[PDB]
Amino acid sequence: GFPMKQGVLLPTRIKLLLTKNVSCYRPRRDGERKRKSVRGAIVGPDLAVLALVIVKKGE
Amino acid sequence: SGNGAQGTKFRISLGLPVGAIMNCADNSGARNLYIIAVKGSGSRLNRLPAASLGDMVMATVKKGKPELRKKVMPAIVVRQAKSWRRRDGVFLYFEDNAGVIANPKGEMKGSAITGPVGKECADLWPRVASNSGVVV
Amino acid sequence: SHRKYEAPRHGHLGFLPRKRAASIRARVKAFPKDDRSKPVALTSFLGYKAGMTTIVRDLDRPGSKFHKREVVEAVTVVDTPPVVVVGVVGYVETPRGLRSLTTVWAEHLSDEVKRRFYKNWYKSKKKAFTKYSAKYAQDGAGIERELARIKKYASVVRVLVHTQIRKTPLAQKKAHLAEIQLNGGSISEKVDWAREHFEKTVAVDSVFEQNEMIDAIAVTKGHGFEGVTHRWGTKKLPRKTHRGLRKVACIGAWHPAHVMWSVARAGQRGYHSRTSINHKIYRVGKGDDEANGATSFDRTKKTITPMGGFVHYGEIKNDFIMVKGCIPGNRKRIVTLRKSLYTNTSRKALEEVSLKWIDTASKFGKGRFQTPAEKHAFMGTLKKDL
Amino acid sequence: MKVEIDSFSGAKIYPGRGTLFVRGDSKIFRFQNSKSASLFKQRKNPRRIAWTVLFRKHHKKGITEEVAKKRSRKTVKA
RNA sequence: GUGAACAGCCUCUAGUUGAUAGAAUAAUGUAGAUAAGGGAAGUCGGCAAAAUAGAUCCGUAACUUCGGGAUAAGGAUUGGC
RNA sequence: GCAGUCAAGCGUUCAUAGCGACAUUGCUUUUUGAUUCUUCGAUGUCGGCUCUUCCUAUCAUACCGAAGCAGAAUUCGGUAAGCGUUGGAUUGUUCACCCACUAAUAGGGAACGUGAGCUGGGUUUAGACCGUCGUGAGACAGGUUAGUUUUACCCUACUGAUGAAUGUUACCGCAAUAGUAAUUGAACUUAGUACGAGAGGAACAGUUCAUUCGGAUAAUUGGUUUUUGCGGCUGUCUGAUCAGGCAUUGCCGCGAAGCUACCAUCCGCUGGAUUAUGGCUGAACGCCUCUAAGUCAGAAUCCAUGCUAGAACGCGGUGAUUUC
RNA sequence: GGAUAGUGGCCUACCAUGGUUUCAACGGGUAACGGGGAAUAAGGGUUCGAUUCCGGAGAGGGAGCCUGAGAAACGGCUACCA
Ligand SMILES: [Mg+2]
Ligand SMILES: [Mg+2]
Ligand SMILES: [Mg+2]
Ligand SMILES: [Mg+2]
Ligand SMILES: [Mg+2]
Ligand SMILES: [Mg+2]
Ligand SMILES: [Mg+2]
Ligand SMILES: [Mg+2]
Ligand SMILES: [Mg+2]
Ligand SMILES: [Mg+2]
Ligand SMILES: [Mg+2]
Ligand SMILES: [Mg+2]
Ligand SMILES: [Mg+2]
Ligand SMILES: [Mg+2]
Ligand SMILES: [Mg+2]
Ligand SMILES: [Mg+2]
Ligand SMILES: [Mg+2]
Ligand SMILES: [Mg+2]
Ligand SMILES: [Mg+2]
Ligand SMILES: [Mg+2]
Ligand SMILES: [Mg+2]
Ligand SMILES: [Mg+2]
Ligand SMILES: [Mg+2]
Ligand SMILES: [Mg+2]
Ligand SMILES: [Mg+2]
Ligand SMILES: [Mg+2]
Ligand SMILES: [Mg+2]
Ligand SMILES: [Mg+2]
Ligand SMILES: [Mg+2]
Ligand SMILES: [Mg+2]
Ligand SMILES: [Mg+2]
Ligand SMILES: [Mg+2]
Ligand SMILES: [Mg+2]
Ligand SMILES: [Mg+2]
Ligand SMILES: [Mg+2]
Ligand SMILES: [Mg+2]
Ligand SMILES: [Mg+2]
Ligand SMILES: [Mg+2]
Ligand SMILES: [Mg+2]
Ligand SMILES: [Mg+2]
Ligand SMILES: [Mg+2]
Ligand SMILES: [Mg+2]
Ligand SMILES: [Mg+2]
Ligand SMILES: [Mg+2]
Ligand SMILES: [Mg+2]
Ligand SMILES: [Mg+2]
Ligand SMILES: [Mg+2]
Ligand SMILES: [Mg+2]
Ligand SMILES: [Mg+2]
Ligand SMILES: [Mg+2]
Ligand SMILES: [Mg+2]
Ligand SMILES: [Mg+2]
Ligand SMILES: [Mg+2]
Ligand SMILES: [Mg+2]
Ligand SMILES: [Mg+2]
Ligand SMILES: [Mg+2]
Ligand SMILES: [Mg+2]
Ligand SMILES: [Mg+2]
Ligand SMILES: [Mg+2]
Ligand SMILES: [Mg+2]
Ligand SMILES: [Mg+2]
Ligand SMILES: [Mg+2]
Ligand SMILES: [Mg+2]
Ligand SMILES: [Mg+2]
Ligand SMILES: [Mg+2]
Ligand SMILES: [Mg+2]
Ligand SMILES: [Mg+2]
Ligand SMILES: [Mg+2]
Ligand SMILES: [Mg+2]
Ligand SMILES: [Mg+2]
Ligand SMILES: [Mg+2]
Ligand SMILES: [Mg+2]
Ligand SMILES: [Mg+2]
Ligand SMILES: [Mg+2]
Ligand SMILES: [Mg+2]
Ligand SMILES: [Mg+2]
Ligand SMILES: [Mg+2]
Ligand SMILES: [Mg+2]
Ligand SMILES: [Mg+2]
Ligand SMILES: [Mg+2]
Ligand SMILES: [Mg+2]
Ligand SMILES: [Mg+2]
Ligand SMILES: [Mg+2]
Ligand SMILES: [Mg+2]
Ligand SMILES: [Mg+2]
Ligand SMILES: [Mg+2]
Ligand SMILES: [Mg+2]
Ligand SMILES: [Mg+2]
Ligand SMILES: [Mg+2]
Ligand SMILES: [Mg+2]
Ligand SMILES: [Mg+2]
Ligand SMILES: [Mg+2]
Ligand SMILES: [Mg+2]
Ligand SMILES: [Mg+2]
Ligand SMILES: [Mg+2]
Ligand SMILES: [Mg+2]
Repeated sequence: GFPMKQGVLLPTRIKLLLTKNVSCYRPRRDGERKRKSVRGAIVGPDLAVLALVIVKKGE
Repeated sequence: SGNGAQGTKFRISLGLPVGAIMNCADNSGARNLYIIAVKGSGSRLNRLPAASLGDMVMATVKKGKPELRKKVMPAIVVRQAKSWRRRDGVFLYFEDNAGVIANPKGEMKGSAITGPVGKECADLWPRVASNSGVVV
Repeated sequence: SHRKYEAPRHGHLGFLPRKRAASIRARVKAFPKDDRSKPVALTSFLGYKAGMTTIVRDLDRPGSKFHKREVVEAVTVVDTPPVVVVGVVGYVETPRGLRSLTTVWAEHLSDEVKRRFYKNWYKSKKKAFTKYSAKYAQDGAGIERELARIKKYASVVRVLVHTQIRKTPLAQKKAHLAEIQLNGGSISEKVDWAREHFEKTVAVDSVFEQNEMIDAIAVTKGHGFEGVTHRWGTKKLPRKTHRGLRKVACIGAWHPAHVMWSVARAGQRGYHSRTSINHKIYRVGKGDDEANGATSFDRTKKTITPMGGFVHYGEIKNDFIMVKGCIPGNRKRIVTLRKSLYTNTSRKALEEVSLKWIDTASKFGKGRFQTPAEKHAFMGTLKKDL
Repeated sequence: MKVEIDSFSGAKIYPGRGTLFVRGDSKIFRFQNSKSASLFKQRKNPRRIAWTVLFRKHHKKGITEEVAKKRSRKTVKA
């Protein structure tokens, strides 16, 4: 269930420190930064779900 | 390999022959383990018995809590600096040689272990998977 | 006194003498049992060891720790361009063994195999089989009678095939001729099949299915004169030993007062004829098939030849056999693959192997790229371009 | 069957090729050959080695069409 | 010239190029080397080999006939411009 | 040192499951003696290292019979040397004695195998110290230390390698004879099952791995580096630059190819006939008996299959066989 | 000069050679938080105060830091050790 984060690197999982305004992180206190794991931004066979949006319809 | 180890260890490259001293990765009070034997080893004239990973060795504590010294005790290898190869074709090697004190059944003596571990060892000793942080 | 410590003997005794072999083409000393209920087909084949490579495939071992997990295995590939049948030899049973009765030959013979009967082909007048081919001029009644003899007698039949070395990157130019036993039906049906294939060609797919356990027969690599240390594995002697140390200290006891055959001595290492068995066939490739190195999962249009070609051999442009592991013999040597002499289930055999990816990166160095396209893709444009 | 990249060179390491090193801090390093592994083991800085990817990437080497105007637009208005 | 130096290594003057050749490069040698992981388990014994090394700076123990031990041990540093 | 015979006894009861007194009969020649045949115009002194083959009085492994064998374990015995029998601490040691692994860590022979194979620690010359003895020189199956280990080119043997002559030459083959190899363990499952009151506690079939051994092989990984292939470095020398020489391969990093490692990967066949043993049928001997005739099963044995060599005085099939 | 909210060797560069000490520096010890106070009643003292009030320190051991007016917070985060 680890969510990916657009734009970072590495179609593998890593651990970063997230802050306010950052993806995959809802702070719980003022100035609270937390170290959490995130999946890369390069699709891989480990993904259970892919999020996609249509930008042109087909036939 | 031996008594109390569920599963079967594929032949993993050797490299820890008798006399080798390896870091003690648990918190039993011992920091090194002088290998003196290898449970389930072969016999060939002048061939020194060696342990590779998950192998059960008989060792002594050369530097550590005086209550662990001057005596022989079983130990399980969790890290070996000699590069070996897995059936998935990876030639991998750890940074050191390390083991943890254990009883014949395979139960450990330390609370946990410091440092990574090889899956071949975790996949072989159940009480190691519990006290091991990150495998492979 | 006694040995004072036991240790197994150094070296195997059923592999003596450790002398040079009689010929590069190791002899197929045995053929599989013959069930005449099946149709007539060859029992062995000729090829040339081209080299090795690596392959990745899923393992189906119901109980292994690597079950259904990918594994990386080593494999060799032997260039096996279709062989050509040019003769049939019948053998009859005698109280002193099997003996050849007659050898009917094809009407025309390719110069490839013709030069085999010569040692200086250019100087010679190339008159081999010239008079023979002529017994075909009339209805011929010679060929028919000798074939008829093979039917009435000669309870075992063999075809005379030879390699199409012209279709191989080798420079030898000398074909390789050999006898192959027919393990099909009725002795008459056997000789019939042989006659019907005179001057015709036969491919590997017609003799080897995929995933079959096959044996390999060939002459090992040459090493010349070797010290007893490496020729037999004897223990290196201590440093302080005067008069050299890569030897055996006690060549033998005072009695018997003779060196014994079973003692390890210095001699010729290599060039021995060996018969390795149970080599599973991974791929049976066709030369007239691009994407030879492609797999249902990989799908890239690439042949088996590594980038830059097979080191010391070249490229594989014909049918080929890819066997799991390594086989005796060295690059460019004539090899003989033969169907195993026994049914074997073993749960290791019968494994429906299915390749996933075949390495094609250069072998003449630590290659990084599979295809020239991949090289340019990961590398960009260079000065030699544009 | 993943194709990894060198932790020093950044080149594709196909299955089997190269070596794998598990540092004391459980950090992993994959090498395509003895060369990159030796440079790493020598404590050499990749961005100081003219032939590695992270050197070329950090040095503006060979990318002119990957960064240019594109035609990636969307469908709108319901 | 390098450097502490009549050291070693390279050079000027002067003097040599005199040691049976030729073709190969099997084993085994003599002499010169390297070796993954382990590190004396080798062995009568660390024999052999490896490691150390200059210089500047810091740091230096028991013991002592006070003179020593002591380069004790243990460290950092060294190019070029 | 090893093995018997008789059977008073031991073994709850019970001589002989496993033992065995008193006596008595033997085998063995790695014990020690006894002898003094051979060697004193020399046969090089103990130990270990190395390596080969042999013996069986079998430690393990294969198949069995017996038990005071319920299971587990163990013991006694049979056929058995096919196979294996280790790693260390002190000791010059053999031996011994521990530590430790192991299926087991069995005993022996081979001029107490093995020094032109090594090593030389011990012993056992010459130097030297101490103890004991002797007035002394000197002595000590007393204790220390230092002390040159020579030669193969011959023959044979063995290992490998050419080779005249059976018309010439060439290709494909046969197979006599010889050699021959595989080995042992663990786990899952069977199964907490059989057996037992309980504690305890198997195995046959199946599967996954491993040990010892062997034959190959180099895709991968590692080692090797005169690729002196590329780069780097010190000293000098060619006025500088460029580019190079020299420094017993000057040094360093990388380093293909080759070679190569349980430091790497691959492969290591299945039929038959037997042993012990258990049986069938069945007399002798109206009964009974595996045996006397005949007969079934059966072992890591044996003969084949397979594998190696191919008799240079064993062989078959086939091609071509010369003009000054 | 820098840094601080600000003074200041707080820190840095340059410079100098000062600074404490038998009137006990320096070091060691403490089964040491300090104080309001408590116990013992001739007086002078002797002994105790972890503990209701004031101040200080800490939040398993350290270090680091975000938010803020205020924290080097811990019933906040981050890293290492246990
Ligand atoms: Mg093991
Ligand atoms: Mg030894
Ligand atoms: Mg100590
Ligand atoms: Mg726990
Ligand atoms: Mg023995
Ligand atoms: Mg005929
Ligand atoms: Mg050599
Ligand atoms: Mg010597
Ligand atoms: Mg001799
Ligand atoms: Mg390399
Ligand atoms: Mg001058
Ligand atoms: Mg001379
Ligand atoms: Mg000379
Ligand atoms: Mg010469
Ligand atoms: Mg040499
Ligand atoms: Mg090197
Ligand atoms: Mg080493
Ligand atoms: Mg060390
Ligand atoms: Mg030692
Ligand atoms: Mg030591
Ligand atoms: Mg000594
Ligand atoms: Mg000793
Ligand atoms: Mg020395
Ligand atoms: Mg070195
Ligand atoms: Mg000293
Ligand atoms: Mg400097
Ligand atoms: Mg009596
Ligand atoms: Mg009685
Ligand atoms: Mg009884
Ligand atoms: Mg005796
Ligand atoms: Mg005598
Ligand atoms: Mg004599
Ligand atoms: Mg004499
Ligand atoms: Mg003599
Ligand atoms: Mg004598
Ligand atoms: Mg002699
Ligand atoms: Mg009873
Ligand atoms: Mg008895
Ligand atoms: Mg019996
Ligand atoms: Mg035997
Ligand atoms: Mg025998
Ligand atoms: Mg022992
Ligand atoms: Mg020893
Ligand atoms: Mg010893
Ligand atoms: Mg004792
Ligand atoms: Mg004797
Ligand atoms: Mg002797
Ligand atoms: Mg000698
Ligand atoms: Mg001596
Ligand atoms: Mg001597
Ligand atoms: Mg001595
Ligand atoms: Mg003396
Ligand atoms: Mg005397
Ligand atoms: Mg004496
Ligand atoms: Mg002495
Ligand atoms: Mg001396
Ligand atoms: Mg001579
Ligand atoms: Mg000979
Ligand atoms: Mg003649
Ligand atoms: Mg074995
Ligand atoms: Mg169970
Ligand atoms: Mg009971
Ligand atoms: Mg092997
Ligand atoms: Mg080998
Ligand atoms: Mg290669
Ligand atoms: Mg390499
Ligand atoms: Mg250079
Ligand atoms: Mg220079
Ligand atoms: Mg310039
Ligand atoms: Mg010169
Ligand atoms: Mg010189
Ligand atoms: Mg060199
Ligand atoms: Mg290489
Ligand atoms: Mg068979
Ligand atoms: Mg038979
Ligand atoms: Mg019978
Ligand atoms: Mg009978
Ligand atoms: Mg009878
Ligand atoms: Mg067998
Ligand atoms: Mg075979
Ligand atoms: Mg012949
Ligand atoms: Mg013939
Ligand atoms: Mg100031
Ligand atoms: Mg001062
Ligand atoms: Mg005072
Ligand atoms: Mg306190
Ligand atoms: Mg107080
Ligand atoms: Mg007061
Ligand atoms: Mg008082
Ligand atoms: Mg208070
Ligand atoms: Mg307190
Ligand atoms: Mg606080
Ligand atoms: Mg607490
Ligand atoms: Mg805090
Ligand atoms: Mg709290
Ligand atoms: Mg609070």
